Amino acid sequence: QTRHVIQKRTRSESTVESFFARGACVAIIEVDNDAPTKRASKLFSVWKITYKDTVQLRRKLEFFTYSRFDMELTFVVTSNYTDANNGHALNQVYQIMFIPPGAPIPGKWNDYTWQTSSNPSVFYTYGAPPARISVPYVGIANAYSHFYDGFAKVPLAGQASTEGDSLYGAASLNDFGSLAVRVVNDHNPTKLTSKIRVYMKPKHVRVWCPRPPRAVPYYGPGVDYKDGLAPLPEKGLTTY
Amino acid sequence: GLPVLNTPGSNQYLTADNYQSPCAIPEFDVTPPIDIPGEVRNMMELAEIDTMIPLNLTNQRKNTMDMYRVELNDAAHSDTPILCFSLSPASDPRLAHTMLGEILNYYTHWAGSLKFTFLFCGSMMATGKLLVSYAPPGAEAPKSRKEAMLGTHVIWDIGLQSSCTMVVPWISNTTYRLTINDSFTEGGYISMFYQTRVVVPLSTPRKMDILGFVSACNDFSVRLLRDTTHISQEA
Amino acid sequence: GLPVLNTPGSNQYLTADNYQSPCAIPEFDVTPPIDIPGEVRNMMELAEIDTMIPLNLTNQRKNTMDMYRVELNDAAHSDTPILCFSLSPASDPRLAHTMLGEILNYYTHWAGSLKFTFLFCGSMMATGKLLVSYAPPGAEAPKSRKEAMLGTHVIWDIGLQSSCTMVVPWISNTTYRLTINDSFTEGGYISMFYQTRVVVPLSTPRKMDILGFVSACNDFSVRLLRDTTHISQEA
Amino acid sequence: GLPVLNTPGSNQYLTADNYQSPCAIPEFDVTPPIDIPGEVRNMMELAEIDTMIPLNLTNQRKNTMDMYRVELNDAAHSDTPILCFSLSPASDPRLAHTMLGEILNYYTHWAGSLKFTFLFCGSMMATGKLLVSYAPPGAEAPKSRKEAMLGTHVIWDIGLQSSCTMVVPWISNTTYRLTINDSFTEGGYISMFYQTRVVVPLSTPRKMDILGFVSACNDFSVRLLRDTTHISQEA
Ligand SMILES: CCCCCCCCCCCCC/C=C/[C@H](O)[C@H](N)CO
Repeated sequence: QTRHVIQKRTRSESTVESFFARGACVAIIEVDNDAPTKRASKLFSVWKITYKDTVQLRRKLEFFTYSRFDMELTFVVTSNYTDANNGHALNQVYQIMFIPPGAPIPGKWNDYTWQTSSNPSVFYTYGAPPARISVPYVGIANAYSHFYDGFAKVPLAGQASTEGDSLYGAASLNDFGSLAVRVVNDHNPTKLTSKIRVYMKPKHVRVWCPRPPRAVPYYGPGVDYKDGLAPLPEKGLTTY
Repeated sequence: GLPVLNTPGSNQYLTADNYQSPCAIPEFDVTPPIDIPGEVRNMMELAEIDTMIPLNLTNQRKNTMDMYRVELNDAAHSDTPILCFSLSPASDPRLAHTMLGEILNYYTHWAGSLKFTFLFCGSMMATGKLLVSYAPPGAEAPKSRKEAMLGTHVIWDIGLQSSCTMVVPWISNTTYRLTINDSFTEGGYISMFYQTRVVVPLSTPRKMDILGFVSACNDFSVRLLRDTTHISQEA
Repeated sequence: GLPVLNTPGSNQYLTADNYQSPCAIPEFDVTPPIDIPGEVRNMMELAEIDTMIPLNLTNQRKNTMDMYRVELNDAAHSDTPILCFSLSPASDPRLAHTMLGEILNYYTHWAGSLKFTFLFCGSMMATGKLLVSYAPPGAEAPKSRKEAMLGTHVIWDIGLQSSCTMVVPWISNTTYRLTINDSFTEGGYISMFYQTRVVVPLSTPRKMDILGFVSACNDFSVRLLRDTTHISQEA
Repeated sequence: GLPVLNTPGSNQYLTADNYQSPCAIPEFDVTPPIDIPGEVRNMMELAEIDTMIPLNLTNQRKNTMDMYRVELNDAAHSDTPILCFSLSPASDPRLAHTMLGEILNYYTHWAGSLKFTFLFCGSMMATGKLLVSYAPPGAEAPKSRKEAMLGTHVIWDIGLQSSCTMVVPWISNTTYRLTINDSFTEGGYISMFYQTRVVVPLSTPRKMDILGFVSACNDFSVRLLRDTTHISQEA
């Protein structure tokens, strides 16, 4: 038997919007401001845009099969000296250029591509609050596909083994381009190292076809597993 | 310019903030949505789906399919429990990795009733009665059917219905329980006993399996989104 | 002053932003516009103009006028193709440097139908029928007329009309194709074959040229502005 | 952007400021309140509650229960005071640690009337009359009943009523007194004398105790919140 309870609890914080209403670190892009001839300093870094370099946001997203959302990107930039015996540096400015698929990838930190006449670029000044941009839903499909049970190519009879071979589960449905990051400043006498942490927040989220969450450690961009295949601990059947 | 005064919090990046920001791709002609089946609006929808409980986490069963099967047999009646577990849906190992447990492990607070369904997978010729009991906390966990029958309970006739659902109603001192093992917000005990016994005729399997499922009721809610301990990244 | 709190993104320079800024030349008496002919409102207008395809990119023809001419002759009928190219308007070398390809190479996504016109430049005394085929992707590219005729196609009587237009309708799994060579968004195949053969009387050139043109239809659109690979600056 | 000009005070953190700030836990389903008894809206409510005065802070009584008891006896009449203390509710040691004093020590300014109640705890057979006097400041503190009777005063018949309340009305040159020992805002003197004497019959205790209580009246108010000297933290 039960009594009458005027329930007041709501599910406001468990809406799909609220569940994803957080900035999650999806990448740590390392760049160096240094003399070009050092050959150990990366004067620019190219990171392919994805949520699969980290696990937390990946697991939350992969609770579902399909998603549709706008994205907010927040860039937190940290920098430090690498040695103390080569003087100091002036405040650095960073270029973060979005290179959509097909646009020329920079080959050098100061090549023509950084003119960014058509690529969106964010110039961030060190010490300023973390840079932020928004993008709408840009999928070429009607939703993003977290899982694609297929191939980009179908091998055909009479084709050699090398031909028609494509990775399982790899489709251009998630080809979103890259971010190219450089320090715009010319080098100081001392080497400086910077990290740009990219934080992703889905907004106006819609999701479809829920899935059981990842239970074993992720292994690659796919659903493959190799290690940690025993997540359940030991517990007696009649032990409270 | 307009006189302004920057308050504390200016220039911070709160990962939970909700501010406008410039669009990096203005005038983008977004692909319109289609009516995909199975849209989900709230994570609780997933928590309200019955998922199988790994009830049998013994050394030889854990991390195999056997962990989902609890063996009954046709032995003589006893008052000893068939299975026992605590009502800690986020932290009890049998419940933590259910879909409900997985969802709850992204939240700090939970409240509401739970549904525990049990499916009998023996032969059609098998008969029996079982007792499924929820004991609210604060007393010794039921060691035998004599204690368990004093709490909330249901008598399940496996001959009649292969499936039995027991609702564990929300009863708590606090308006929400924590999603960790916590004495103050402990949720009580769930146990199963033989009411009479499993009976089979000849030429019938004398050992069979039952399966447990747990879900959240429509009164269930969660609060205080948090990161889960169920996924980690090395290096 | 008015209490304000600077959010993330403050002090950044997004090259795609759209903000007001102070005028460096206030009260400038701007020269008014005149009604110049040929105003363009949308880049797609340029993409809808037929431009000549460099169909013949052989070693001896590429980067000459000959690359625009495809030679037909009056030889006996065969089922082998006259010309073949993939429906990748931005990345197929024959189509990439057409006006349509040039425009598409400033955008990541494209969708819509295409128009392929072919102009016969033989003598008035030449007669013939050709087959122009579009095969959607996923199968072996048409090796002969027998396969090509199974796809979308048009029969062109050069004796009747010196020009034939085939519309390649938008057919795609995705709502947009990428402007790069991509297997998942591959657009299919375009081929030309002799339907009967080119026939000429005596005292007539037995070899003539056809020209290809491509344009976008009125349903064509592009998205995600990007820098092109067709121009670079050294040093 | 909108032209703005940051004024002085920008980027400061004033601990007394009242600004908006982003919520770190958006869409949190707050537990609703219940009607708990004894809600307090204003600290003055606590100050209006009578609390016992440690009137007897002698070496042997201070920091014991004895400090709350003032001993009367049945000796012959005298004009010497039973007890004396200054009207400094926040800084006089007898009043500073009363609830009223504790509240006042979080504020710089105080104003309003006070209530001093005295409870006689002798036997029912004891009789007597006492004089309770408030002398506004500026003159010698009353050394005997002859001086004390010239100020505000009340005659208390312990035989009739075990409790007597004297209201010390707000009389001050300043509209507020400081919550420290201050000559300019000194509040005056409170004294108690025997009016006739305590009389007991035989077989009765000849020494008994009275208890003092102080509270704020409904006209009492405080200003200028400040930290108290009554709590400190070491290291
Ligand atoms: C100023 C240039 C830098 C800012 C522009 C960043 C460009 C972002 C465009 C790509 C959009 C990626 C959206 C998220 C990708 C995820 O894999 C899918 N949503 C998965 O569901």
